[PDB]
Amino acid sequence: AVVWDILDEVIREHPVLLNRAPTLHRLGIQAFEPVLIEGKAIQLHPLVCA
Amino acid sequence: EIKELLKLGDLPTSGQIRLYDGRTGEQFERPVTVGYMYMLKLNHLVDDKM
Amino acid sequence: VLGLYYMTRDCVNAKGEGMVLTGPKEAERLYRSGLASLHARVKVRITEYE
Amino acid sequence: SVTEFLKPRLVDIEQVSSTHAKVTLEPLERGFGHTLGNALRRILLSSMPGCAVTEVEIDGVLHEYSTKEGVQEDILEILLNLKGLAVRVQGKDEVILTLNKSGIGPVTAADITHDGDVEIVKPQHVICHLTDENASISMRIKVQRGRGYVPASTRIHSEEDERPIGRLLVDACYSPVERIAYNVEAARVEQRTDLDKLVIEMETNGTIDPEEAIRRAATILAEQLEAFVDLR
Amino acid sequence: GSVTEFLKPRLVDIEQVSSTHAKVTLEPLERGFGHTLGNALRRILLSSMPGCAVTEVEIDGVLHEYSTKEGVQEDILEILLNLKGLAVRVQGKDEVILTLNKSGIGPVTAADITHDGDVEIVKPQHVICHLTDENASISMRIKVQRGRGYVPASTRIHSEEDERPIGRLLVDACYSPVERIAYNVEAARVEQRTDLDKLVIEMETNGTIDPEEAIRRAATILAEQLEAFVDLR
Amino acid sequence: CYRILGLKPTVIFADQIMYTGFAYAARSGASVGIDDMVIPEKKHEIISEA
Amino acid sequence: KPLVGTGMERAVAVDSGVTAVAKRGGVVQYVDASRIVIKVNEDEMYPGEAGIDIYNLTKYTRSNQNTCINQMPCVSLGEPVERGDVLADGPSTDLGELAL
Repeated sequence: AVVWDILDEVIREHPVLLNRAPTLHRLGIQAFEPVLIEGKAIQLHPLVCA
Repeated sequence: EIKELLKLGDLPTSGQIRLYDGRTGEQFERPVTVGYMYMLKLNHLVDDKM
Repeated sequence: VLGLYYMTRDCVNAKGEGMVLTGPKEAERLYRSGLASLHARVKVRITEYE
Repeated sequence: SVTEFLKPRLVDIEQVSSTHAKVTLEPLERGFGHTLGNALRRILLSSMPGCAVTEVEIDGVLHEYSTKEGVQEDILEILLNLKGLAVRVQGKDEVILTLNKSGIGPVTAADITHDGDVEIVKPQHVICHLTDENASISMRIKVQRGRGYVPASTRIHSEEDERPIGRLLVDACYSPVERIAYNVEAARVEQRTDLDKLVIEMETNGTIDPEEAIRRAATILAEQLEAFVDLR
Repeated sequence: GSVTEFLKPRLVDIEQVSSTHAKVTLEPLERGFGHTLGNALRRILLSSMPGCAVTEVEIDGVLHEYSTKEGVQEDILEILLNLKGLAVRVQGKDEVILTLNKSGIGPVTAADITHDGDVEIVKPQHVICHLTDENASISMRIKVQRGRGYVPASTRIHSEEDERPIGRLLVDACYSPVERIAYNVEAARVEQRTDLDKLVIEMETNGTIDPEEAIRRAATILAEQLEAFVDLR
Repeated sequence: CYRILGLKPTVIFADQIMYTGFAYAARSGASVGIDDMVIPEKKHEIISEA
Repeated sequence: KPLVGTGMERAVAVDSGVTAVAKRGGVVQYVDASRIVIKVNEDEMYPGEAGIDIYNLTKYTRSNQNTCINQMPCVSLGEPVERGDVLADGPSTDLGELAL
């Protein structure tokens, strides 16, 4: 459990880069603040999909 | 023929029924197409992808 | 887009047509109470800024 | 225990103003956020007791679409302003107030004839604007105690043809709640992800504070449930 | 008069169409409270009703669910799936061990389970398996425990009970006894008054909960949840 | 909004637009049924004339 | 089974050898999760023959795609069986119909 608390501490304001191939233009890679979620699927904001 | 088979089952001919939101109990403002569809699981499982 | 479009459309005769509203808050109250439809043509007091 | 549930341990109140408050409760059992929020929202919108202005008579006005000289606002805007009048009455179930004034400038709630059993929340509230020294306004307003919101279109009946000249009908905003909204977000307790956090954004007239409104709505619901509860 | 004095509902009638299907009538209800109570009670009933479910099964000669037993028509996995649907009402314990010994050709159903005095089988006809040989015998030991909600075995292993033997099989537990909840609001012409309403709640369950007890438990849960709002600063 | 008010109000506006659109699309109960594909009654005679 | 099918489900399920198809009619004499024993009809067995057909079912074997291949009986003791009848359902088969 303390490992999970540490992980919550380390990701607080640490951005991560999300990239979808093909990276046709520079919006193909964008930074997001990660919120830790259960499950194995990345959750993407609907407005960035376009 | 689909309409007649629905009529035999006492179901609406249009294929749309009045649904209620379980979160609030409120009626959805328009009738909704509710039926049965045959769905598949396509071997592209996330736990093989993560 | 569909939800905003459905929100911002008008109907010729709708529940609560012709009401005069103190502001947007009263419109929200009337809608959630079921006393008025989203498409009801009404006169609403609006404060805007420039 | 199978009969033991999670009762909120973190309660936060953010007072944006004396009338606006944001109340956040966590943690809640999965789905309890929507249940509690929607129940409270319905009770606050449609069942909260309160006092509001219902009928208005103006001397120079015969119908709601009649014009009057000396008043900047049309009669419809005056009716809206009277809808915005927050008033609380002690003991009495129905009161009638009289407003007479002459003078260039705003005609506000502070000009209404005072009654010991009636209290006005915002004297600064503007009822109309008088445009000339040769202009006078005289009106009689009716304040009743009721629940929720009853539009004037519900009360316009041929059975009420007893209405004399100029008995204008005003939407009755009995409930103090001006806006009630709720949002449900995620919460966790020891990596127990499936939990609910409830955020309640409440704005009310100055009749009662938002916290008092929430307490009264919860009291109403609990009293409704009392005949089925088998515990303390 | 008495605008602030709401009328309080009571359980006026309970109708039981079948052992699994019932209707409960609440009356009287002020305008608008019928829908509020109906939806709140529906959510609470579908989410939080206690019940008993099968959790573990031990069958002699069976090491894992991905195997077959000679003389038994069904695979062990299908036997466990059938056992997942067993409706058991336990009177005074949160866990109980049931025994099922059967021999000879024929269906093996819930009526064949050796019964404790404080265990009731709602549906004896429930088929557990089929024996297809005269020399075939089934000896089974079932663990039924009381719980709330849906607890899959994958999450159940988090209990970390050390050294579970090989022949022990875990069944996903669906403790909820309710299956379908509907509510209708009608006009209740009572007390020489016209604006009162009546709430009819129709419930289909597995037959392991008294409908009145379920309604009262839902109301109790709702009241306990509201206690935080009533007392808030 | 971006040209008049800048970046931060635009981001908040975009999030609120998304939330409102999703909520009211859900409340609308918009659905596609077989009866929504309305065929003109003039179609058959147009085909015959052609 | 698909409630809305096209009628080709039976052919796909039978022509593919995932199902145990009865090669001779008769009455099923023994059933369990792994074996089906059929007593062949008198007018259908050859001279000097035991008149019994044994079908051994595939239980929980690995597919090429690491999925499960399992055959389950769809018949019960004493039930008549004709030539071409499906005796056991294979993966994605329900009573001899393709069930994807």
